[PDB]
Amino acid sequence: IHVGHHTLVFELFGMTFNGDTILATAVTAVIVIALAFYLRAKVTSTGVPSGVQLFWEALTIQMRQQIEGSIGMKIAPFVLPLSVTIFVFILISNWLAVLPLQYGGGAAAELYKAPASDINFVLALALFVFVCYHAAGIWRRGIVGHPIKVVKGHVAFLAPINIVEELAKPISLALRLFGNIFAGGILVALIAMFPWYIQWFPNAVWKTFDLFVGLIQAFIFSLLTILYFSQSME
Amino acid sequence: AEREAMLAKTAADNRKSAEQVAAAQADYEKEMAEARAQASALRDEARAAGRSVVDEK
Repeated sequence: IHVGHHTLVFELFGMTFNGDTILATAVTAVIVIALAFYLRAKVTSTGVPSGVQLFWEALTIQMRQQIEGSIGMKIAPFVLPLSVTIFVFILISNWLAVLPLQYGGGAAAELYKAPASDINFVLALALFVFVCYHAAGIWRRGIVGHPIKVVKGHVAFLAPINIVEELAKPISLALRLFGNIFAGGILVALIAMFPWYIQWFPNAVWKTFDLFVGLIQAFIFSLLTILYFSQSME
Repeated sequence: AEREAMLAKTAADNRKSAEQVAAAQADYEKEMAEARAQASALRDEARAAGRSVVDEK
């Protein structure tokens, strides 16, 4: 099925970059930036909200409710922007794959492959969240206090387990997002092996459900980010 | 914050408009009854002055 082989690969600063993944991430970023700018231009406190205003309001309200119910908004004002940007980034990345941006070589190529299908994207998001809430814990507990609480956790005599669970927080949070989208990239490829007259059915059903799967994955990734922040700050 | 303040105003106005209509009615009635009481006191003072003048004369 020809897994891997990122296209547009180049080399700079003595390291290799997957061009296609960067292009997909840039496309998602520009879509999110366009949504943000269209909100900013058309954000009304007194008027009737636009569609983008309603979308952003619902997302922000959901994340703010999560923060309130897990760790006070006073303690964690900086985590709401993180949750909102994470959710929109992953949601748009996954949903842009629903567009028919794939063709035949004679293997199947795809103009836009979901960036989460690449290990670098999901690993970058997971490690950024990891560093972010570990820094938040350090700030709220101290440079030396925070590691002690992290190792101790809620049960002291389970110290190694915590040290594993902690290292499991990023890894899973990355791979859980990786395999879910990576797997999809294979199915669409696998379904491409069918002839056109029967390819549309499995492809149609798979991508119709992949809309919901990507929505749920973005929601889960953001929710677990908020939960890890609430855990690591107190 | 806008939605919040809008809710707040919808709340106050309705309240304050209701309470102010009630207060306007109550204050009109109070002032009118105070005027009636002053008029009655003035008429009673006139009655007392009349009784005093008739008795003295």
